[PDB]
Amino acid sequence: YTIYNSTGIQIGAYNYMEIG
Amino acid sequence: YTIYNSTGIQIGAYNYMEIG
Amino acid sequence: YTIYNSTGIQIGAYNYMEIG
Repeated sequence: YTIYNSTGIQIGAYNYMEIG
Repeated sequence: YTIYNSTGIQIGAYNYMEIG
Repeated sequence: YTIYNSTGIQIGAYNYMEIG
């Protein structure tokens, strides 16, 4: 998928996500 | 996908996303 | 999946996620 990002991601799902 | 971003993303899904 | 990111992710699930 070639990300090498620097903060938090999903990759496709059926659930929430939070970053505070 | 060639991202190397610096904060949080989805990649295409059927679920929510939040960043606080 | 070829990530080698630099902060925290899910990979697809049925549960929450938080990063403070």
